[PDB]
Amino acid sequence: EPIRLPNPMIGFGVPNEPGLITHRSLPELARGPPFFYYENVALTPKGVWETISRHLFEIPPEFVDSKYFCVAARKRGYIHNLPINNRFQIQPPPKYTIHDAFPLSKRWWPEWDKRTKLNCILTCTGSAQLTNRIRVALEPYNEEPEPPKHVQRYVIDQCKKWNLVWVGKNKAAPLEPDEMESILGFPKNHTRGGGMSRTERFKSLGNSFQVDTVAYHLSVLKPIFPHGINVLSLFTGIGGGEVALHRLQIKMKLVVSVEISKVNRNILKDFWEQTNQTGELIEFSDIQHLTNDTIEGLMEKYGGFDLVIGGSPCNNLAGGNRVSRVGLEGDQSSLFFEYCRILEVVRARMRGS
DNA sequence: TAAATTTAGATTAATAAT
DNA sequence: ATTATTAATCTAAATTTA
Ligand SMILES: Nc1ncnc2c1ncn2[C@@H]1O[C@H](CSCC[C@H](N)C(=O)O)[C@@H](O)[C@H]1O
Repeated sequence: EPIRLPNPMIGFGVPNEPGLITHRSLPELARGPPFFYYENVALTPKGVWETISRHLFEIPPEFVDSKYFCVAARKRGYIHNLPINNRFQIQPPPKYTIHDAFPLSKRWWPEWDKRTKLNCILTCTGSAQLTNRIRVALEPYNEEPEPPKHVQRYVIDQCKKWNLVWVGKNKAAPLEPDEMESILGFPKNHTRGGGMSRTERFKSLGNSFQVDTVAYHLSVLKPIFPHGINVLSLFTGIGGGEVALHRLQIKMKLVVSVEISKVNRNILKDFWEQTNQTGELIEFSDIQHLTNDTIEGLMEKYGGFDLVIGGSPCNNLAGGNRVSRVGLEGDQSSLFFEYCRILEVVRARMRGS
């Protein structure tokens, strides 16, 4: 039977909403150690999440929209073997509505733009010609109290399609890097250093975790590991899970990071340094060159991996991909199985057989 | 030569309408 | 209920700036 997305997309329960569930039946092959956490986009081509679940011990995915955790939607799926009781959110939560997240937008927001939430944060922002086209479309009716509904359709559909916010007289501009940084739960300028360019900043932010959601999911580890954890971070990026564990005050004794982008690794090393992390950070580039024996040796040296967290590329799954949305076997999304390979190695030592 | 700026629809799920 | 519509969507790549 096909996997059907839950409506509402509250997963096993979100804060301030009904429907919390504290118990879950997990397959025996799914039991830890290690605890593992896999994330990807929910809106994939057909049959993708079924294959991911089949390769991850048949764990039914938890489908969560981060719009219950911040101002911007993020319909993601997470497969894990974590306990689902005693979850708690990191404090303080991000601003929930557009009115609170963008305090100056009052001055420019139109009454007919009835948006309360922003759409998903992607790696492609609206173009300046888009802002100028909306400005030119609405200027003729400046002296009129409200433009007729036929242009309202166009402008509202463009604002939703490109996730624009009102900043000037008739200016609907996309989000700025620090804006999506705060919305995605990262501290200010978390991705500003390391010689990363603005374009690379956008691409890395669009591809990242919403820290509050992942932290709500990972909070159950705090009572389990009083003296810190060993982390295997696959497809680390700008370090979503690391920031989440940092906000959860869960000591990260060791982090083996695997991330091919050098500016991403520099951002992770920066975050490690500016937060004065006591533990050790090890960085790897290509997961395809990470050998099974390297994983086994690292485990023997440090004592296994308490948690294996990652999100393989959603490249060939995202609906925004025009040319190469070929599914799980795409050149980049297929790296998912790489994840599964390293996970098995870890399991081979912690539970064995 | 790195950045930034354009230049490009399709696939499903959700919702409304038979 | 079967199905029309409405809607959301962690992008790729070819130019052009600077
Ligand atoms: N072959 C490979 N080996 C290691 N990492 C890879 C890879 N191919 C792609 N990646 C990386 O995998 C990442 C997935 S995006 C996940 C990062 C996000 N900040 C998060 O916290 O989850 C991308 O940053 C991409 O650069």
